[PDB]
Amino acid sequence: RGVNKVILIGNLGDKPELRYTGSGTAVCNMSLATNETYTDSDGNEVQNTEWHDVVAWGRLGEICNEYLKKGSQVYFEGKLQTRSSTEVKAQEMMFLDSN
Amino acid sequence: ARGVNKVILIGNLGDKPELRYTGSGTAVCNMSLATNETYTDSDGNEVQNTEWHDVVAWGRLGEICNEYLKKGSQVYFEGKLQTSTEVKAQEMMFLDSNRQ
DNA sequence: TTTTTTTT
DNA sequence: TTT
Repeated sequence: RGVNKVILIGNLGDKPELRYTGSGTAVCNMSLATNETYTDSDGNEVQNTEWHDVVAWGRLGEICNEYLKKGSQVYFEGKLQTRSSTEVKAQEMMFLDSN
Repeated sequence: ARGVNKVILIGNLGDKPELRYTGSGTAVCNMSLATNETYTDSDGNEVQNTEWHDVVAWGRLGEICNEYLKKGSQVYFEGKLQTSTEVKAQEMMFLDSNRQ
């Protein structure tokens, strides 16, 4: 009855932080920086870093906590949602950090 | 691009769009959009999940939103996340126009 | 806080 | 669905 999709490509601001709920469900909280770089009206470069709170639950949360490092380039697809603040609940994750 | 920040929403406004102007006279339109999701309970019961989103449209797009959108209007939005967290609308489609 | 009409 |  509705579409709620978010797509993010950027780098992690810090190591993923894995926690567990009272019910023992894995929750992984992450900060992703998407960088927009644009020259403005006076030919002056301006860098505008957007920070995003990304949340991964269950297996995906633990996979993220295992393989993702501070500064890792990563693709995320998920839902927009607000809880407790506004966050992206990850549904898909793709490593873009290969060598 | 040095990054990808893309948001896509289909939903219904919860209220009339609200348009205001900045000190520079630039049109700013704020909206509240709802995306509904329905699933089944542990007991198999229907359970509605609703997410509300603050959507902002600037300039001409902001005026077009204020001009055609109303309470309950079904609408497609496409934009970027900005953080208070907001979806800045870059693209909009009125979905209650050509339904059949 | 507030939205949803045939239909998954 | 869920810190």
